[PDB]
Amino acid sequence: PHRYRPGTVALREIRRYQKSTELLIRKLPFQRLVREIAQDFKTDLRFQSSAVMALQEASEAYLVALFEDTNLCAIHAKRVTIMPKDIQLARRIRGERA
Amino acid sequence: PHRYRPGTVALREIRRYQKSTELLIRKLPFQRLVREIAQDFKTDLRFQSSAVMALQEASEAYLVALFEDTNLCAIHAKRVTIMPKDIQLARRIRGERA
Amino acid sequence: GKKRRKTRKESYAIYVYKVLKQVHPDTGISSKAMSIMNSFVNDVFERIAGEASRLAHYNKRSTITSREIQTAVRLLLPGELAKHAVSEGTKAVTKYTSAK
Amino acid sequence: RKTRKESYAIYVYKVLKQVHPDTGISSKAMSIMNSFVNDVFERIAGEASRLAHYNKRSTITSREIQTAVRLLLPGELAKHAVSEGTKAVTKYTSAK
Amino acid sequence: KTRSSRAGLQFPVGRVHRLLRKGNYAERVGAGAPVYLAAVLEYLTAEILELAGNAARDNKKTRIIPRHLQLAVRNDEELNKLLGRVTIAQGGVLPNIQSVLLPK
Amino acid sequence: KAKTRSSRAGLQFPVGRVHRLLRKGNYAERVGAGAPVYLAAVLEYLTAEILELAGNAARDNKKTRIIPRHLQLAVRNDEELNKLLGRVTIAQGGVLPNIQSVLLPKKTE
Amino acid sequence: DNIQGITKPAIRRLARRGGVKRISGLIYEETRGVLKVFLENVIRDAVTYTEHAKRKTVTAMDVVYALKRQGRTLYGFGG
Amino acid sequence: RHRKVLRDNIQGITKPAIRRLARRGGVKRISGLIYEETRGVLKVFLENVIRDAVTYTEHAKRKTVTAMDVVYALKRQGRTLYGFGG
DNA sequence: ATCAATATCCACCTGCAGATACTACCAAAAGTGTATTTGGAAACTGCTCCATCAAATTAAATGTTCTTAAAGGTCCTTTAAGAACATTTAATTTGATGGAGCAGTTTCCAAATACACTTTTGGTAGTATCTGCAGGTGGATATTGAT
DNA sequence: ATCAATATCCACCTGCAGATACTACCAAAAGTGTATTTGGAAACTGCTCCATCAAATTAAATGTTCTTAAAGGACCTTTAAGAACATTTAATTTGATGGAGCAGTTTCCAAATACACTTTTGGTAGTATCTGCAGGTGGATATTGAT
Ligand SMILES: [Mn+2]
Ligand SMILES: [Mn+2]
Ligand SMILES: [Mn+2]
Ligand SMILES: [Mn+2]
Ligand SMILES: [Mn+2]
Ligand SMILES: [Mn+2]
Ligand SMILES: [Mn+2]
Ligand SMILES: [Mn+2]
Ligand SMILES: [Mn+2]
Ligand SMILES: [Mn+2]
Ligand SMILES: [Mn+2]
Ligand SMILES: [Mn+2]
Ligand SMILES: [Mn+2]
Ligand SMILES: [Mn+2]
Ligand SMILES: [Mn+2]
Repeated sequence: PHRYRPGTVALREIRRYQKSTELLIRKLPFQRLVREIAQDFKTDLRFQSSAVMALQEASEAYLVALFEDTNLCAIHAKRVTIMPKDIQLARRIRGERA
Repeated sequence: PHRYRPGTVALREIRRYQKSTELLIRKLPFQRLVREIAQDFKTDLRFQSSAVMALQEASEAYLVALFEDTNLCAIHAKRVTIMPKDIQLARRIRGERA
Repeated sequence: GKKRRKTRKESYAIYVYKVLKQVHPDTGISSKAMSIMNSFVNDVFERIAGEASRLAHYNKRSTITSREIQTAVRLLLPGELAKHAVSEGTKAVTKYTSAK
Repeated sequence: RKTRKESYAIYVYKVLKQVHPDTGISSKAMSIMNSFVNDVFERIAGEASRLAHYNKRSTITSREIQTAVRLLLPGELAKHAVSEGTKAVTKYTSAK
Repeated sequence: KTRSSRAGLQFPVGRVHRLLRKGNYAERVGAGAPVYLAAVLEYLTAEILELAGNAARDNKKTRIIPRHLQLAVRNDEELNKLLGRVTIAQGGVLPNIQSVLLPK
Repeated sequence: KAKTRSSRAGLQFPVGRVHRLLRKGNYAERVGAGAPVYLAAVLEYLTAEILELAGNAARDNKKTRIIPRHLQLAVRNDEELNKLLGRVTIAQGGVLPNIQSVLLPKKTE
Repeated sequence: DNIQGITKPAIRRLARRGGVKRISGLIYEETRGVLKVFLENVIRDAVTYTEHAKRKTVTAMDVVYALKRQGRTLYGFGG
Repeated sequence: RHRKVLRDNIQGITKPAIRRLARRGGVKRISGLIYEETRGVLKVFLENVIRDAVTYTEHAKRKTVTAMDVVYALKRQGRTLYGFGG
């Protein structure tokens, strides 16, 4: 019977994902969200596959980048757990809000 | 003798200084600083009176904007005292540094 | 009159004023407040006309029409302002086109 | 059935061949370079556009480009680019 | 009769047309554009003067000052966003102290 | 013809084209005959620097073909390039590997 | 549904890539919030461009330009 | 004619002045360590804007820096400032 | 330190996507060459405002004494989040298949631009009299900190 | 829940700095109206690619169960930063003077556009041939956490 330390797979997954570049959200769900949202601005819109892909590529940049800044926030509070208040603080200071 | 508790004059100075709009750095010192720096780009420059004023305005506007963010980082760490790390985190998230 | 003629510096100052009297007929405006207000018109002029600039270009259009401005406005202004501005913009172009 | 979609694909390549003649580029990555080239072109021509406007000039000359390049590129990168810019203009007017 | 009047606007349709041509935003500039643009700018002028107007009066003053313009903008979500990255010279800030700083 | 405006300056990039792009882009009424030359060169230089930096990136990773991820590395390592494109997001370029040192093996090391 | 389609593990993958080690339970709903806001803002602009060019298809240039004026420029679709 | 050696005027930005700013900024308590840090940032800021301002002055072949020189600087700096022209 | 449990790095191998090679077509682009308009660099200089200086006045900086409640650290308990495996739920992948609509192409005309003479007006300027509010005052009221 | 020292409040007044208001002049602008040109709307149509099947095939999410260490709370000591005042430094204000240099103007050609005519190619289609590396296992060494 084997058990790893709480946090060691985490570090494996960090190094793993930072090494790689594949989009980490599953293509389909994301594709549904785009349509659902786009529906509110104009109904019965068709999407170029490239155009949904552009949108995912960027959504993904955004959140990763934001998690970097969210991270530096939790660390600042002498913590190692990202928490909403960290996200809200990072966004306040970025200008999205205020 | 009557003594005020720490951080009451402070708060009184906050209200005082938010209520007003004068500039809080002295005309002349600030003006020298401009001229000193402007020297590294050009020897013997001249400065329109209003061209300096334009700079002090943005400066003070900026330094107040930063202190607000700084203050929210101090508060984030359950501090009420801003510290250099707060100014740096805030500028890091702003994307002014790293 | 004149010192070898110093050239004309224009600003929206008189219009900013007329409009001030349309909402607040007993209210002033300092030179410093007017100047600010003047930068606000240029800032927004530019911002819009630059958005309209790019918009024509994206569509291979050599002409900025009321429709380029209209879309520019909806890209630039936030919710309600976009709502009312469009409403006023359409009001004015309409009144002007059938005015002859 | 023909409408030209002119890109910087080949000029990127010619230059790739100079800096690295043993090396190729994926289309994914070539596209990035086409985006980069246009982006920067815009920034600089835009910034140059403003300059002439600020100075009530109707002509964008080599000089406007130059200042813009200084305004836009970081110190050391602006440093090299100015040199390469002045080379090209000099060599071009030195020509027959 | 002027085009401004012809469109029923205080702002200068004539000038706005000219500036559009002087800026080189496009090779051609339709007749509709300067009209809409003057309109929108007039409305925006009106919105902000209205608000500061009232801010002047709240503070018992009849002459609007840059401060009144700040108070107008920063207290209004939409205006504050549009002027999100703009600085109103001599404007000060909204009086605002964080809760956790007040004495208890 | 005789000589391409591109070669006259020792530039691979299309001087002739860039000149034309400047006219129809509505940047100013007039465009000077030396303007695009300067510009072409500058674009070449910048194209040269990244290709070069990413051409190297393909070395350290065994490959003869530059993919997106190389460019990302090329840029986010160069302090001066990272800045120039600090507002650009490169498609399929991932991140630079980095872990905050208070997150590492046995306490704050 | 839908916004829930963005799976708790997928959010974890992004926190990892972004260098986060330990994650609060509440982060997932908060992230779901954040992204929708990000998508609403970009898609609104995307669709405006789509509408203005009288198309019924949101092309990639539309998305590209939306991202450019959002200050979040994107290379490698924009041609 | 003089044109004096201006050196380290950065100390002319006093601890009391930096306080009043933090105060309008809504900061109750300031580490003594801030004042130096703040003199850092202001110096970086001013450098950035004046660098750009002066580039414009040079470009117009002027020896005087105009307020429009600072106004455009700040525009392209990302910090638009109203009420000084433009 | 001993040691078994996974994880990683190393070599080596290989099918096919996705680059690349070779022909050929061409409209549109890049040049050249030749008459023709014009932007701004040169020059000159009116005259605007910027550097500077002194002296008086007035405001803010500083350096120092006292203190206390903030930070920061240790040591405690509470429970939230990682690791893991056993299910179920979902997403991808394929293949075939309608047919939305984006993009080409040719009309043609409402509306753009042209260059022309015509009328208005916003700004400059000078000269002159108002007026809204800082800024100083006093006396009355609220706040704070010690009880 | 009282006391006093101190700040904050408004009412009232005075001076001046800026705001407003005559007037009178004018160049560049904004108008009315011609004559020529031309963008891009519209209407069409050809085919690229967006949507959507059901149906095998792969890959991921959700739930659960034991577990550990992180988060946060209570207590305690260190000290660093606020409050306050005596002392001293510096900015600001007024006022007047010398000169750089910005910006207004007349001038006039290297250099721009403008225009036809000549040549070139960079993009596209079609056809095919090639290859760099993903993703596949193989089995030493490497890391991590049970002793
Ligand atoms: Mn360095
Ligand atoms: Mn504590
Ligand atoms: Mn301590
Ligand atoms: Mn807990
Ligand atoms: Mn159809
Ligand atoms: Mn008049
Ligand atoms: Mn008062
Ligand atoms: Mn008193
Ligand atoms: Mn009273
Ligand atoms: Mn046509
Ligand atoms: Mn803790
Ligand atoms: Mn002189
Ligand atoms: Mn060829
Ligand atoms: Mn592999
Ligand atoms: Mn294997």
